[PDB]
Amino acid sequence: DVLAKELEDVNKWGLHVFRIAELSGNRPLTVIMHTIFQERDLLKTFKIPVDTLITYLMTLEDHYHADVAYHNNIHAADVVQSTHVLLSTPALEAVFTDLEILAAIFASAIHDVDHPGVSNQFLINTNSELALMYNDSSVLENHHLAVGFKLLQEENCDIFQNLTKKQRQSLRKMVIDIVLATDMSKHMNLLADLKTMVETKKVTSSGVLLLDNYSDRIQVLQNMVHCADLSNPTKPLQLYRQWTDRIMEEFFRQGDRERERGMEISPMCDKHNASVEKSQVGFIDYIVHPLWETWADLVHPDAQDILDTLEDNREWYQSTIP
Amino acid sequence: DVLAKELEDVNKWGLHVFRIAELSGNRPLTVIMHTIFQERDLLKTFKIPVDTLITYLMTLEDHYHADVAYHNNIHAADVVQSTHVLLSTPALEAVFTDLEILAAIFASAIHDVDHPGVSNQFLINTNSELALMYNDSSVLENHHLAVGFKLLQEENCDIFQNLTKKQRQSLRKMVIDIVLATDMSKHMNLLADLKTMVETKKVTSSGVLLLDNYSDRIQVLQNMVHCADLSNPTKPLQLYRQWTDRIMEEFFRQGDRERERGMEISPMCDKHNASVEKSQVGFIDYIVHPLWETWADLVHPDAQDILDTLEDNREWYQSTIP
Ligand SMILES: O=C1Nc2cc(O)ccc2/C1=C/c1ccc(OC(F)F)c(OC2CCCC2)c1
Ligand SMILES: O=C1Nc2cc(O)ccc2/C1=C/c1ccc(OC(F)F)c(OC2CCCC2)c1
Ligand SMILES: [Mg+2]
Ligand SMILES: [Mg+2]
Ligand SMILES: [Zn+2]
Ligand SMILES: [Zn+2]
Repeated sequence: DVLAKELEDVNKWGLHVFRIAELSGNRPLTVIMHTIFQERDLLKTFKIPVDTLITYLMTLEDHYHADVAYHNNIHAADVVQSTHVLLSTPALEAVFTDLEILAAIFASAIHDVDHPGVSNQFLINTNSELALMYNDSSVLENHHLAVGFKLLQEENCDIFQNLTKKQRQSLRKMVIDIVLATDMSKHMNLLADLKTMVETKKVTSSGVLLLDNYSDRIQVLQNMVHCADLSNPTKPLQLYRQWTDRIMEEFFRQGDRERERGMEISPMCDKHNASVEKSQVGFIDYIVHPLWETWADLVHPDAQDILDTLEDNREWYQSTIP
Repeated sequence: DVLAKELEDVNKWGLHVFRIAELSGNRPLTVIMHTIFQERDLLKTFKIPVDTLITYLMTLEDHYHADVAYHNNIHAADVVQSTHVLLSTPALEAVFTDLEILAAIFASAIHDVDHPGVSNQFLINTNSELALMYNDSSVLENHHLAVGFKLLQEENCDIFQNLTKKQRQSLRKMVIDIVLATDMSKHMNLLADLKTMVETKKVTSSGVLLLDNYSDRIQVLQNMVHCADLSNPTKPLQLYRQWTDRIMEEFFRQGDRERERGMEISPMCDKHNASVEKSQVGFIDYIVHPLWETWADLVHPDAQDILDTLEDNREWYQSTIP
């Protein structure tokens, strides 16, 4: 009922994703992906039959873990909706084709699927089967991709059945390139390249940015989904604080497994010695703001409302520290 | 007796690995690895129980496919032994630690394990489970590593059981770095970096190659195993020709399945339009000789006889075309 009203803000930074999760019966990924596919007219641009989209989105949502506090289907729905908005920055218009747009969105949707709630380093240090499979390199991100594509092969789940063979092949490559770039261990390289693109930036006199080679473009799409993955501190405070509660619950539960198994407690995962508010402001100062300020430069200045909220939320969290 | 006589050649380029395969009851990898570990005193240095070593080597050898013409246990034994000889070159004396020596030989042993006899691109184009798992990136090479490390966990198979935690961490990363560098799609960049090193190379007062950081050391080990992997045309001709027979069988059988399935036949995989001799000449001219000429420069003059044989074999295959 009122699910319909909440969804009408699908194009706005600060969607009530947690409400939409409650109202949809814990299906925010499905309903937000559905809505967005209509808003951008993708069920026809790519001849996706509507029931095939739902069957896949439902199976995909099921492979996010409901007993994981942060890396679940609400985070996936939130990154989807956030990428959907960053794709409409005025300074990007005419930059991405429809296939590149479908790539960033599908990638956002699968980018954390089957997340166990622990870090790559935890999986490596524990000689997990995942790290054995993927040779310690972007272990989670490779797994997210493998599962996300694998589910397409379930019954009536191939939402790409009517893409041409080359379209499928191009989409698969772009999705892989995007999701692999969500690995935080690649944040610094990715930001350095985004800065280089800012210095050597080229633009119409009318604001809009000009990217010509695939290398530059996929680099923007990687940093874009990376943005949406690190967009919690840029949302309104009541949203951000719930995200902070959830990631800290996940960190603490990993630190508890590191304690029970008797290994070193990873940074910020020690519930007996954690400063949640000092961590958030350090997260902003060293990762989220350098990132979003570089991105705001790239799309100068359609990102101001977002860079503003980020600096507001950083001031508030700092004020919670005596 | 006869086998022990042939294994006395284990320090010599052009060891008759096919004889040793026959004389060992199709166990060239087990007996050559065992001989080399004894030769380099590796069982004592790393407290490897001999029964654990034999058990792992036989399990590892089992997981090479006896029905694959080239990428079988004979190729693995050949690359192990060729790497063993390259490690002994005078320009590298006392350069590498026993752990790095262990990493390079171990990497050589597992570097093609469970190879199905088709290329990465074929596994990508046939939507294989392997390409699905590894997101189209170094599909085979990631799989070889996952299998080689996983078999260490079988009953009495952990040959690294008495290494320190730090030794095992360091070895695992070096082995991963080395095997991933055997992906031929990385050959151009790996050779470009090897050229740069030769142009700027440093030698010690003892005349030996100076490598004072991990990036330089792992790059030499990467190219060394890469050279051993592409060493068939540098071997005595009667060995080279049998390798060419085996790789062409594998190519033709892949091209058969490509034709059977409606796909374009990969280059050199079409038996009805193959040019074996011209392909070997182009293989040497564009891949093998540029690589080995650069390696010979790096270790000059230690590799002059190997380079001479390569140029003789090139001339011979060339002379069979008119
Ligand atoms: O901690 C994280 N590790 C990650 C690794 C990845 O490959 C991708 C994202 C994150 C991530 C995200 C994250 C998302 C939200 C956070 O806080 C808040 F915005 F919800 C947050 O805070 C942690 C970092 C310092 C304090 C706890 C971290
Ligand atoms: O063809 C190949 N593709 C590869 C991909 C890899 O990641 C690693 C090795 C090879 C390889 C090796 C190879 C090894 C020996 C050959 O011939 C001979 F030396 F045995 C040979 O010839 C083929 C390439 C040109 C003609 C056939 C190819
Ligand atoms: Mg992730
Ligand atoms: Mg190989
Ligand atoms: Zn995420
Ligand atoms: Zn090989």
